[PDB]
Amino acid sequence: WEQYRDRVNMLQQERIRDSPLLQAAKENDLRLLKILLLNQSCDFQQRGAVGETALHVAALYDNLEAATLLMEAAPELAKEPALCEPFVGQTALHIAVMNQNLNLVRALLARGASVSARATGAAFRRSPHNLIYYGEHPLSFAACVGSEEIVRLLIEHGADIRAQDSLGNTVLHILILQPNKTFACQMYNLLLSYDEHSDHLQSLELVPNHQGLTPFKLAGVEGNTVMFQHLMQKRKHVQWTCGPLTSTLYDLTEIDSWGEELSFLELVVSSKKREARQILEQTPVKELVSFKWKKYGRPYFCVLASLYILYMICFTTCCIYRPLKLRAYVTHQDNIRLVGELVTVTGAVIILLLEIPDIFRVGASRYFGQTILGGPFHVIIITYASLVLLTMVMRLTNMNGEVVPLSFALVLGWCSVMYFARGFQMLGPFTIMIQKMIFGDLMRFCWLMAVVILGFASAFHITFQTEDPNNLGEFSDYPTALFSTFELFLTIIDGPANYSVDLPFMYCITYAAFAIIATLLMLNLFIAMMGDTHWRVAQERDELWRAQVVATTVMLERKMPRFLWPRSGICGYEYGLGDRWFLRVENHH
Amino acid sequence: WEQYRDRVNMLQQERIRDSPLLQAAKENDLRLLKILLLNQSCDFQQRGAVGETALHVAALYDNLEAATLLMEAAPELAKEPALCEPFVGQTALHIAVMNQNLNLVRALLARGASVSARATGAAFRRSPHNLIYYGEHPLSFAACVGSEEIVRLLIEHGADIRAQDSLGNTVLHILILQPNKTFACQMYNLLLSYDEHSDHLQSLELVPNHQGLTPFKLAGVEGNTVMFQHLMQKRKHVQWTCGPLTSTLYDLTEIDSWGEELSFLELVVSSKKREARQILEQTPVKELVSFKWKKYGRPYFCVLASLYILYMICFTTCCIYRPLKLRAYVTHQDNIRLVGELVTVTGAVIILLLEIPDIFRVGASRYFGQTILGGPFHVIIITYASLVLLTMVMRLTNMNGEVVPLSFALVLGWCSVMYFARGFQMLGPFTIMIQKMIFGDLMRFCWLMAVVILGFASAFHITFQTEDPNNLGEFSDYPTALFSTFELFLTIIDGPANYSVDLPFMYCITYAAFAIIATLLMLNLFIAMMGDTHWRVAQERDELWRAQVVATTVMLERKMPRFLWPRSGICGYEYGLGDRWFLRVENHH
Ligand SMILES: Clc1ccc(CO[C@@H](Cn2ccnc2)c2ccc(Cl)cc2Cl)cc1
Ligand SMILES: Clc1ccc(CO[C@@H](Cn2ccnc2)c2ccc(Cl)cc2Cl)cc1
Repeated sequence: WEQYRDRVNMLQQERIRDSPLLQAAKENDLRLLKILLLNQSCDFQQRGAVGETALHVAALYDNLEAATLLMEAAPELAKEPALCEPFVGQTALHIAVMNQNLNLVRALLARGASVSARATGAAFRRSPHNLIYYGEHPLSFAACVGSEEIVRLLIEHGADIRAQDSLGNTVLHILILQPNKTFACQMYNLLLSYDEHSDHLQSLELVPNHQGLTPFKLAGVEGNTVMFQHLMQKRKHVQWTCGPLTSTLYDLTEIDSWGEELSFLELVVSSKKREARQILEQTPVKELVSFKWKKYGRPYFCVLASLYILYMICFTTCCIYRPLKLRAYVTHQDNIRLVGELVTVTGAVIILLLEIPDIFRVGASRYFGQTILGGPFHVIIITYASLVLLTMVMRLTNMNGEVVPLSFALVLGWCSVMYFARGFQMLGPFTIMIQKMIFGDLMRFCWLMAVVILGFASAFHITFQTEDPNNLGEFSDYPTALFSTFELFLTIIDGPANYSVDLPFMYCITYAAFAIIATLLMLNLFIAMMGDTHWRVAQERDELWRAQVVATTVMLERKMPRFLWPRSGICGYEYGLGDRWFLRVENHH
Repeated sequence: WEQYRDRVNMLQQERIRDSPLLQAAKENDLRLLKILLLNQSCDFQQRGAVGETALHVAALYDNLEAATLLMEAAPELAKEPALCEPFVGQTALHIAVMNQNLNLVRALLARGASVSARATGAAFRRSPHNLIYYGEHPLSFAACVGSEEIVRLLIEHGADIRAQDSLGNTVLHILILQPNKTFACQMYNLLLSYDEHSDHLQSLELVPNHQGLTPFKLAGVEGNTVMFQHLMQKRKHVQWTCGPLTSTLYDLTEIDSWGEELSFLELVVSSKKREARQILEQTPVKELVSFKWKKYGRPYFCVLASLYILYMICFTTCCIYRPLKLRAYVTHQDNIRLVGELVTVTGAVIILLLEIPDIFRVGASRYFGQTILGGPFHVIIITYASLVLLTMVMRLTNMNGEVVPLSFALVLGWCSVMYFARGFQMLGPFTIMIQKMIFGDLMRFCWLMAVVILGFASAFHITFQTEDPNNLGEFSDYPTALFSTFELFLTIIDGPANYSVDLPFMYCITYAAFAIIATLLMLNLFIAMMGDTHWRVAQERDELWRAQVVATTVMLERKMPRFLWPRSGICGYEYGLGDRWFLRVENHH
């Protein structure tokens, strides 16, 4: 409802026009402005629908002569907030900081000011239908514009740093949502120099938000990479540099696991934003995960695939015997016939026993089953789990059949094995493009192919009913006619033909008209097919391939036993360095 | 095991931290550094796990004030090598040459030095898990950094040139592995000016390595082409230049054959490195091999192809008669029936008689059967040789049949003729792309097409077994069902259909679901097919085409008789120039 906000904006700009006693500061009046304030007691009594006063329009643009003489009439006129609903609690300076007019700040500070007044306006929250998000306190509004010395001023009158908004946002992590670099790189250093000077206890960069998240990792998953670059020079310590060779060490007390089950490895694959895929760019991450996948990833990722592919060939093989009397069992083959599914019942309970907790860890299917990188393949994993139970609902009431839902389930079940097809030296990006464009361009012609075939079917059905179903027998009745022309569009079976004394009149030219559409429309599927790989997604299938490896190793580390996983790097102990657990990669120029 | 090297590196950097009596040179201490050396006899006794002493950290970066006063305490402290296993035998200056600090070399040379101490460190050999390879002697370490005058210094104290390492590497050919050009172009001249001054006898550029190879050809097959450019100006001699026309002569006493069976023509097609294909770039090679292929190559490359294509049509034709009694031979047709394979037995012994010596010339199949440019086609040449022998194992025990291995062999045998399909005016790069991408992208869908068809087959088999095999008869049993759906995916034969009183329920919608996968997945093979030729290998199929010609002429020259091959160029004799055998190409500006 942006037009609901647009209801109240133009009310003020001619309400100041209506009453002729207050708007003269907006249009730089001097001589008549010095007349109206002394003859009447009408200085403070002018309030708009917002709660508007004479200083906010004087700081709309800088009215230097307007804010000069009104302190003689009312010096307390600045310290009143606004009262309307979209601008609840917002005062005089709150517009006079984003103007970056340093000649304006000498007046209203020494003549009565209060920096602790926060700005709780309704147009100030983070929202998709609101453009800017600049924070709560005017220190944050000074930090957003990127001015170096006016932010010098308000600190020198007892400014607080640790104050947040109603949704827990401090002064620091509002920089990483804003895309500019050239002012956020320099302002970060001298503002972090003005700490408590007892910095490790009640740390200002370790205090969580209202969600409870350490504000450095917001920059990690929203991926403004220059902060991820710039904080790594505070942790750097050189060891030896010899010519074009140098050494470096890697501190990863935050890049770890068991951090109260809120590590960023859980959450870098959780974002739905497109820039966030390339956070694997710099050396603290990429050579770490490349060692973690080479040392423990590949020699364990294949053995469960082996024990799965021999699981399902056994369940496939044992189900080629189950119809036995459809056209009470004690024989010799009945023992292996029994254990063939007595294995798969305790093998089929585990596929829900391991796949319900990651469902209620997320909380909803709307944040589980949409990710391309996490994998939409779970929709067949969940329906493989129910068939076995259903297979058992038949043997309490003894209904006939119940191998036809098995027929409809076993193919999809067998198709499930290709989710571990990504872990090889190859074959990864081949299965990514198909899942990328089933949703993309297979959807198009499936809404146009069903709508074109049934008119063909009705035109074919209305003609051959004047003759017998014995001479041709292909187009008999309504259900098989649409099926016959639907599969006849795909040039699978040859068109029907007979040569006798009976011959239909209309069928030939409409068959040619069907062929003149089947010779180009099925091939116009191929051009919408082809237009994606050439320029559209040619770069997409490799970065997703190098992101599924960190996805599957973070998903696999949090389920397997501790015995199979130590943490990488070096020990650090026997050396008086503390519990910091460094790491080396070697760089060359 | 790079982490095994990483076990011992950080031990030193805080062991110097632990003992407070030796590390003060590393952190530029002056006043307290002058105290600890006189009160104790503790100057030489500090040794680390490497064998570390006080001068190596003083030459880590340049500690000018540290290496000033320790010669008053121990001037012999520089001439001790290291003792640990990864740094066996490496002394003080060995780090003080790669710093290129010319103010440092005035101290430790005149106060006791020895340039003959080689550096036998374990991190100094050529290895894939080690980054740099800079040589053995500090002359080579001076040559690698590319400094012009500090290499002036150590020559002036009796430096040797002809010394090598344990694997035979002199000072010269360590330049061609390093990719830089702008310092290797100028340093090569004045260092070659400092020869023995009796240069042709015991020549420094003709001394072989430990493998026994003349070090100029390392630059040929590793292909740093600027050395191949720069040495050709020492052999140049102008004759006449008239306007935009000039003449030049070509000395090829090294570009020849019979050079103790170790010519570079054998070995330019042997490398597995990608830059090495474009060594056909400059005029001593390209116009030479273009004359060798035009004069003798094409009028001889076709006649053996003719005598091969009439060989195998005769062997094909004679084998359409051999089953004679499967549903002792003296007739009139038995004479030509006998000689039809009496020709091919002595024609089939030669295909192994000529193709075992190039096997044990290489030594293993791992360096024979992998080359794309040499040709992986030998795998059918080796299996054509065994069928004939097998055909003869039947006629000692008289077993029934043995025309079915002939059936399985004759097609592949007939497919062998296209290895000489490269020698024409055309048709070369057409057969290169297919062999390039059988290994490339035919491998992908062959691991996904077999895994998808058998679930379809089991779903088709589980339904039709409730009915008779008489009404349809297509899906009868397990072995033919997978075969039937495997060839039915390829839209070769039409799908089965019948119209009677019996009609299956589940088959129609799963047939439509098979068709909705067969209409896009077989075409998603074509996009992985298409993505290679457009930008991926469009440049590859012509340079390989102009490299197979030098491959086949060097392979053909070393097998055919001398009568059919003289060497190209001009004679040189009747003229007092010596046995040098020049060549002319003409150049235009
Ligand atoms: Cl009735 C019927 C059921 C399933 C399929 C084909 O399987 C679908 C599964 N699927 C998708 C949406 N609803 C089920 C599939 C999905 C993803 C990939 Cl990568 C590959 C495949 Cl084969 C065809 C007909
Ligand atoms: Cl059982 C069977 C045997 C052979 C073929 C086809 O021949 C293969 C030979 N080949 C390759 C790997 N093992 C044998 C071939 C290889 C290279 C090229 Cl350029 C062209 C071809 Cl046709 C098909 C089935």
